[PDB]
Amino acid sequence: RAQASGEVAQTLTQADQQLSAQGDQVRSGLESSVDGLSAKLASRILGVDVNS
Amino acid sequence: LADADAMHAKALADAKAESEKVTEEAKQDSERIAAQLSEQAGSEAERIK
Repeated sequence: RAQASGEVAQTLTQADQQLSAQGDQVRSGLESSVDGLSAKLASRILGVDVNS
Repeated sequence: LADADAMHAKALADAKAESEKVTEEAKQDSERIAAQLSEQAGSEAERIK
């Protein structure tokens, strides 16, 4: 059980590192997309399709 | 006295037989305990996984 706990902690830290890298490198990808979301939200609130 | 010596021998023989039998039973019990302990350890390890 001690060995299992140690290896579980190891895999946990490696998974955490890879997940942090994934989030960091996907934030940039979605940075370009969020413009569309903002524009569409503005269009909905204004009642007209605001292009900007 | 002759009967007492014969009974001594017979009781000693039965005693050694009983000792061997209980030793074998204890060995089987220890084997079962070790097997189930190992199985429980494996179950705990997979639960941790």
